[PDB]
Parts: sequence; structure tokens; C-alpha cells
Amino acid sequence: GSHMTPKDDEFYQQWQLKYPKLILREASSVSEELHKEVQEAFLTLHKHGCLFRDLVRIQGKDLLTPVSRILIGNPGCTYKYLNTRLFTVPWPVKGSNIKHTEAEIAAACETFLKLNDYLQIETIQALEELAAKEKADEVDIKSRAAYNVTLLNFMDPQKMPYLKEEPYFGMGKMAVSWHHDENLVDRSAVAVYSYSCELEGRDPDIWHVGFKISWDIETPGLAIPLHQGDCYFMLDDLNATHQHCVLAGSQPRFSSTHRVAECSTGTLDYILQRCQLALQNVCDDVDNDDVSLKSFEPAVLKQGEEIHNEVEFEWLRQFWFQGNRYRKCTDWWCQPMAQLEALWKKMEGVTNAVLHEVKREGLPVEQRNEILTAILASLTARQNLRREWHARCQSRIARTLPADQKPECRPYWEKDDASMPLPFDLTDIVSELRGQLLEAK
Ligand SMILES: O=C(O)CNC(=O)c1nc(-c2cccc3ccccc23)ccc1O
Ligand SMILES: [Zn+2]
Repeated sequence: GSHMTPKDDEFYQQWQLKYPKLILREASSVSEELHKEVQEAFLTLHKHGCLFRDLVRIQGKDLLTPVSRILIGNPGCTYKYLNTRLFTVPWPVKGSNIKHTEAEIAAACETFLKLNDYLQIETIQALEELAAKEKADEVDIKSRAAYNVTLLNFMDPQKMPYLKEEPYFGMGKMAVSWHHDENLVDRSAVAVYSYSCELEGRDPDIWHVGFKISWDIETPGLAIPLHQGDCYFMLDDLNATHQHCVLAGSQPRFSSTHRVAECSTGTLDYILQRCQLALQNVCDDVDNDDVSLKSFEPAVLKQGEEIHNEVEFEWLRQFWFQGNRYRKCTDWWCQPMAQLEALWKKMEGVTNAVLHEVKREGLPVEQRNEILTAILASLTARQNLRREWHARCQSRIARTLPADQKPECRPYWEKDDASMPLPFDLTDIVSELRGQLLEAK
């Protein structure tokens, strides 16, 4: 089990033969102005403390990433990985009015937008070249380079020295283990700008990106040295056929990883449209607590309860688990989250209305049982997911974080709370409904 670096004769040919959708643009091909702007933007976002270690979940374990991160991108866009939905700090894309940041921060976002445009152009060029090599559509290519977000990383290996050893090729210390990037548009490229501050095998003191073939530890892995401002590109199916990792050096290092996030169910607009659809079933002359529904058709109720779950667990809890970090950097999401929370509270109202109907004196049991069968999976999931999020929020690792990042379990209410129609813990309700469904016939 071994690896190759530029110091190996076989390196270049092995790069050609087993890893040709991996492209490398050395810092030289990038303008000094852009380097400067980008690097000052990294340092800027670092000074203002905008990068946070994520509290992710892997194989059922709550883990703090060694790396500090922040997501920057199109307004209203999210990127979900390791069960953790990141919300963009917005950059000023076309027809945008952010009005949300502290001067320097905004300028940094603008910069990473500029970086994004450049890397996009380079990715398009390289993908052209690749298709032309293949020769020996255009919309597809522009589509696979349309980076809508960048995920920024920082790590100081001197302050963060608790790093695993690369287990298969002897590549040494890993900042990030072997993985595929999730939640990307199919066959979409990833473009990385790497900014490192200042013998057998790979140089331990220099940062590398490592690549291997999926399922395969026989084919030697590649360890690519990254210096200051080097760029690399994972093109086409590389991210699917291969795995990559980050090999830490000794100095601090920043990176900007530009992605086409698969946000078809990952944007504010999308989840507001979903909420609007759920509340089509609600009589909406006035906003009060007397929620009354237009139909108890099972399909409509199932849909409603499914959307309720989606806005609660994919949006509100995800957002508040992060402890309102990035309020530091922008207030963009404050109103939208308030709005999604109000919509969700109304849906608590809807559920209550269904539970009210299910108990109604003159409701024929057949219709009742149709309703129960329609909503039960949703309520069961709501209960299990609430147990999970509550536990995730209270975990030992979670309580150790600063007060500026303390996982707020939200929304959360006590039974003594008369403002909420339904209890947080639905155990008894789900029991009753199941009991009802199995009554003698
Ligand atoms: O810095 C580099 O040169 C390489 N960056 C990443 O690979 C990277 N990968 C992920 C990532 C995305 C999706 C799923 C993952 C699963 C495990 C580890 C990283 C993952 C996140 C931030 C990153 O910076
Ligand atoms: Zn990755």
C-alpha cells in the first residue's frame, strides 16, 4: 500500500492513466492581484471570526470537525453534508441586494464571488479540453461549472494537532479523511483554491490533496502538493469514481471549495413554496388559532404532515442547531427563519385540527382509519426525529461549545405551555392513534 508524488517517475503517467479528470493549475496561472484580494479576504473572514468547526454526525456519532468552515454563496442557498445543512452567507450575485454584513465581510464575499467567476471560466475551459480529448452538449458543461456556493476551510495544525493517520497508503496526517463530496449536481465539477501560509514519500510539512480509486487500495494513491494559491479541479465523474482526502502540512492553511450544490430541495424559495402548498389546505381569511381545514382527503393531509416535517427538521432545527452562528457575519436568514417558524407553528395548528377531526363524534370509522393511515408515518417520524434532534442538541460534545455556538434546541416548549396547541412529545398521541387503527373488526 503506497503513494506517488511528483518526486516519483511513475507519478505523471499514473496521473494520466488512473486520475485524468484531475486537473491542476499552479499558482502561476492566477493573477497576483487576485491572489492578494483572495488571501486578504481569507484573513479578513478569519479576523472577524466567521469560521466555525461543524458539529456533524457520522455513523451515529456526534463529531466536531478539526477544520473550521463557512459557506458563502447564492442568497437563500444551502449545502448539506454529514447530516448538517449549511446556510450561505450571501455574496452579491446578479440582481441582489444583501444589505447584510459588516463592511469588510461583504467585501470578502464579493471577492469570493470574483474568485468563483474566475474558477468557473477555468472549469469551462478544462471541460472543453476534456471533451475534445474524448473526441479523439454545451448546456451540460455550463451547467456542471455553475458554482452556486463555495465552502471555505481553515485549519491551524499547530493549534489543531489531533489528526488521524492515513491508513492505506502511508500519506501521514489527515485534516479530512477519505470521502466523496455529497449533495453535488451529478457529474458537476469541484474547484478548489488552496492557500497554505508559508526523503521517502510525501513531504509531511506541506499540504496535499490525496486521491484514490473507489474500493481500491491496490492502485497507488496520488498525493498532490499544494502550495500558496495552487488550484485543482475534480472534473466530471471524478468525485464519484474516486475518493479524496486532505493531507495536513505544518503551517496554517485556508481553502475555498467551489461547488454546484444540488439545491433542488435546498433553497429558501423552495421551502417557502412547500409551506405555501401545505397552507392551501387552511382557511386563511385571518391569522389566529382557530385553524380550520378545507379538506380531510388523505393525500392532502399526508402531504401537509410531510411538509411540516420537512420545514421542522431540514430547516428550523438544522438552522438553530448551529446556534445562530453567522449572525456574526450576516442577518440574511433572521427574517426568513422567523417566517418559516411562523409557518411551522401554523402547521402545528393544522396537525391539531386533524387530530381534532379524527376524534369527531359523527366521523365514520372508515374515513377515520383512512385519515390515520394517511398521517401515521409522518407523526411517527416527527416523534423519532424530535428525540434524535433533542439528543443531538444535548450531547456531551455539544455542551462544551462556546455560548456563541451553543446548539439551541428550537423550537422547544414545555407541556405547561398554553401557547402551543400540541405537546413536543407525541408518544402518547402516536400510541392512541396506533391503538385506534387496530381496534376490533
Ligand atoms: O480543502 C480541500 O482541498 C478539499 N476539501 C474537501 O474535500 C472538502 N470536502 C467536504 C465534504 C463535502 C461533502 C461530504 C464530506 C464528507 C466527509 C468529509 C468532507 C466532506 C467539505 C469541505 C471540504 O473542504
Ligand atoms: Zn471533499
